[PDB]
Amino acid sequence: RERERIRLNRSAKNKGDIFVPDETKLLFVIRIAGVKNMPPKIRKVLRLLRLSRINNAVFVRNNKAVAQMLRIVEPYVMYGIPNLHSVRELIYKRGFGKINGQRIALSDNALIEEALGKYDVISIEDIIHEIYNVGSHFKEVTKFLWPFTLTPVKHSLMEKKVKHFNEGRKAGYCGEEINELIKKQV
Amino acid sequence: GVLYVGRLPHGFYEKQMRMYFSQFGPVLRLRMSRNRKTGSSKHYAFIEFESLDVANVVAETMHNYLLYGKLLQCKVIPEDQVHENMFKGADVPFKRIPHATIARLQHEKPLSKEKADKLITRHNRKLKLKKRKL
Amino acid sequence: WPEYIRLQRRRKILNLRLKVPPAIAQFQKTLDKNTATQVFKLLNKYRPETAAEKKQRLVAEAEAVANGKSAQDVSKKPYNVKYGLNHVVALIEAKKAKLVLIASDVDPIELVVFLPALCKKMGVPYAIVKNKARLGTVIHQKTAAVLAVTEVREEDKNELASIVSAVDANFSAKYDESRRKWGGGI
Amino acid sequence: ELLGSDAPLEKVCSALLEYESKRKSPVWLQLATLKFIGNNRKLIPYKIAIKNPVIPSSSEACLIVKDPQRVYKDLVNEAGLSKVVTRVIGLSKLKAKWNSYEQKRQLRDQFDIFLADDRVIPMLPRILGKTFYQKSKVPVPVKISKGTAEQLKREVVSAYGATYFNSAPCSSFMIKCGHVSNTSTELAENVESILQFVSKHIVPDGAKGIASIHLKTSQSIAIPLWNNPNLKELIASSRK
Amino acid sequence: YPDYDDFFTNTVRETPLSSAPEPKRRFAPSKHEQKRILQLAYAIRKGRILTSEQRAERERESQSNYADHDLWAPPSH
RNA sequence: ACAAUCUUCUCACAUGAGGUGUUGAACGAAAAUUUAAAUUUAGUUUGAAAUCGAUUGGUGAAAACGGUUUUACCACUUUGU
Repeated sequence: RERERIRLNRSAKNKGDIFVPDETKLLFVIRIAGVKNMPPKIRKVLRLLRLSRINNAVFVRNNKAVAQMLRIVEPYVMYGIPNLHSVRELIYKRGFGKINGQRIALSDNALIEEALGKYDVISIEDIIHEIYNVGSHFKEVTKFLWPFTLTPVKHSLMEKKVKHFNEGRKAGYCGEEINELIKKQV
Repeated sequence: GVLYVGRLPHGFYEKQMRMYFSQFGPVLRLRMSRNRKTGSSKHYAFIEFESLDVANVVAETMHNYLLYGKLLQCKVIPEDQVHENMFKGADVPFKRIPHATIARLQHEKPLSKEKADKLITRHNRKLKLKKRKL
Repeated sequence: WPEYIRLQRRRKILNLRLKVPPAIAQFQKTLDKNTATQVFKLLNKYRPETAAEKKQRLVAEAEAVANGKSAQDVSKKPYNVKYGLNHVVALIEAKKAKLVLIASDVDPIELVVFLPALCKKMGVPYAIVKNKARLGTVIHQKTAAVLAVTEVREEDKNELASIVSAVDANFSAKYDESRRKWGGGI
Repeated sequence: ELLGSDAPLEKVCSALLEYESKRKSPVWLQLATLKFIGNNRKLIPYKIAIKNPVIPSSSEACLIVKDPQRVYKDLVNEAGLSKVVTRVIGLSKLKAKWNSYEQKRQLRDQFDIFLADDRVIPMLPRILGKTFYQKSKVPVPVKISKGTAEQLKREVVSAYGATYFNSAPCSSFMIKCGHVSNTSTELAENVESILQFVSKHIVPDGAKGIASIHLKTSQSIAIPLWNNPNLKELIASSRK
Repeated sequence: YPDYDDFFTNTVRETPLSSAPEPKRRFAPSKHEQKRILQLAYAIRKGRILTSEQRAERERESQSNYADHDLWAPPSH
C-alpha cells in the first residue's frame, strides 16, 4: 500500500500527461487482479471504471479522460485494443446485459429490440455496428449491459497446481495481446 | 500486561500489530514511538494487553523471531518500571505536522503595514549589536 | 493389524520410553517452523544445477567451441549449496562452511551424531532441521543428509548474516540444557 | 556590484583571512533571503562553477555508471583517471551488493569523493539512503551521458573544478566557499562568481531577494559582506 | 545418568584441521567439464548430437497430427 | 505472495529548465534565516542498534446522528474520480 501510495503521487504530481495509444475509438481494459485493503481513491476509481471485481470484461471508449482513468488503475488493470472479429464473438459468447438489473444473456434480438428500441438497436449486429463504429448509443448500450466476466481457464494439469497463478496475465497496454488475451478468454 | 517489542520491520503500524495481536487476545493499548520533529517511527513499539499471562504467552512466541530481515525481540517486561506516560497518546493518529510548510507559509506570508513593521523593527537593533561586536 | 504395523507404532514409542543419551537427545528438539522457512528460501537460489539442464548449458558451451568461440576465459567461479556427508565433514574441518544443516531422521543415527559436536568445536553455526527429504528436495535428491553454505555471492551476504543470527538465537542459544541432559523416558 | 549595489569583496576577505589568522589559537557563506526560496527539499546539488576549486583533487571519487558497467569501466581506464576516479561501480551493483545501512556507511567511507551520471541521478535517492543522502555527502550530477573520454575527463575536471550547492526548503541559504589556504583575492572572486550563479538560477527574486549575506568560517561569526539597504521597501512589497 | 561432559568440545578451535595446501584445481575452470565439453564438441563434428538451435526447431514440425493418411485405403416434423 | 511501480533521465533548447526521493537512535558545532517559536543548520557516532519522555498547527473523506469515531506519511496542489 505504501508502494501504491508512492505510485499514485508520482503519477499525479508532475506527471499529468498520458500515453494514450491512438488509432482506436475504443479500448479493452481488464482488472487482472486487485489490491487487498486498497486505497479509498483506488476503490472509488474501480467503482468509477465499473471493474469492481477482478477478471471482469468490458470494453470502453478511448478518450483523454479515459486515458487518465487508464493511467489511474494501470497498476491494477491491463489495457489494450480490441480486435474486429474478436468483439463479434465476444458479444456472441459473453453478451449478458443487465436486463431489469439482472445480468441476463442476450439470447434473442426481440429483447434486444425491446430495451434498445429507443436507441434504434434491434439486433446484436446493429449493436456491434454501433459499438465497433461507436455511435451515440454505444454509451447507453454499455450502461444497460452488465460487464462480462473473463475468468482465466485452467486447462492443463499445471494450471490447477500453481500457487495463485492465472495462466500468466500481464500488466499494461497489451494492445494486440489484449485481443490475444480475449482469444484465450472464451 | 504490557510489552515493548523492538526490532520491528520499518513501517509496521499499530494497525498492523493490533490486527495481529488481537489474534492472541485483547490488545488494550499500543504505542509506536516516533521522532518528535519528524513523525517517522522510532522502531521501538510498546503495546499493552489485557492480561499479563496472555502477554507472557505472546512473548514466548516472539523472542528473537525473524521477520523481514530482523529477529523481532518481544519480551513483556514488569509493570514496576511502567510509568503513566508509557501509553501516552495511545490509539491516536499522530500529527506529523509539516512545520516547514507552515514556515514556508510563514516565510512567504502577506502582511499589513504594521505586521511588516514588526518584521523590520529589530533589523536595526540586530545591526547595531553586530556593529558593537567588532 | 498387519504383521508390520504393530512394530511401526512400537519403535515410535520405545524411542520415548527409554533413556536417550545427551548426544542423541538433541536430535528430536529441532529448529521450529518459522525459522526453517527462511533458511530454505535462501538456499532455493543456491541449488545445484539440475543434471538435465547442466548438460543443456554444456551443449550450448560446446557448440561455440566447435566454431572457435569460448567462455572459459570469462567463466566466473560458480556458486551453490554444498551437500553430501563426506564433502561437508571436510568443509567443516577446513573451516570453510558457514551454515551446516543436519537432518533429524538419518536412519543409522551415527552418521550425523558427531556433527553437532564438530560444529560446536570448529565454530560453524549449525541447526538441526526436519525431514531429510526436505533437504533432498533442495538439491534434486531423494534423501539428503546434510547441506552447507560455504560461499554465497555478495548479493546475499547481508541476508546470511541475519539468518544465521536467527539460527544461533533459536537453536544454539536455546536448546542449551536439553543437549546437556538425557532424554526420553516419557 | 550587482548584489547590493556594491562590491565589498577582497577587502573583508583579506580581513577575514587575517581574522582566521588572528583566531588561530572551512568557510561557509550564510545568507539572509527574502523568504523560503526552497519550495521543497531537493535531494540534488547545484553545480556552482568556481575558478578556485574547493574540491580537493587529493580525494578519490567513485562514479555510479549505468549498466552495463564493463563499458564505462574500460573508459575510466581509457581516460587515465584511475587516480581521480577510484572505483567504477555499476548502477546494478550498487543497488544489489552494498545494501546494508552500516555497509552503505562503510561503502560511503571506503571512497572519498562521489560521481553520479545525470542519466541515473534520480534513482540515487532510494538505493543509497539517508546514510549517504543526509550525512553531508550528496551525489554530484556528472554529465557523462555521451560515452567518450572527452565527455568524461571534461566532466571529471568540471566535477573537481566546480562546487556543488544542495538546495532545500529554507529561508537561509548557506554556501560552502572553500578552504582557508585559498587566497583572499581568489576566495572573493569565487564568492563573486557564486553570487553571479545565485542570481541566475538560485535566487527567485535575484539579488533583490538577497537581503543580508554574512560570511563566516566553520566556527567564526558571520561578518555581513553586503546588506540590502532597500530591503525595508522590498519587505513591504512582498508582505502585502 | 549424569550430565553431558563436554570437556573437549567446550571451547572453539580457531585453526583449520587439515594442513595440506589448497590444490590449484579449485581456482581454475573445472577441467572435468573442459574434458566434457570436448566430448560434446567432437560429437558435433561427427554429427551425432543435434545442437542447441536444433534442440528447438526439430520439435516444431511435429505435433501436427490430424489424419495425415487415409484409413479407408428422427427427422424434423 | 514477507512477489509486487522510486524515479539506469525527461523536456524543451541548442543552452537551459526540471528529475522529490533518504531507517532509527545517539552525538554535537556556530552561524544565518524565517516567522518567543520554528527553519536552515559543521562535525559526529552506530548492528535496520532501540525499554516513558507525544510533538500537537492546518486540511476533509467516509459511517453516524450540527456534534460524534476512523485513518498510522492527509500537508498547504493538505485523507474516497
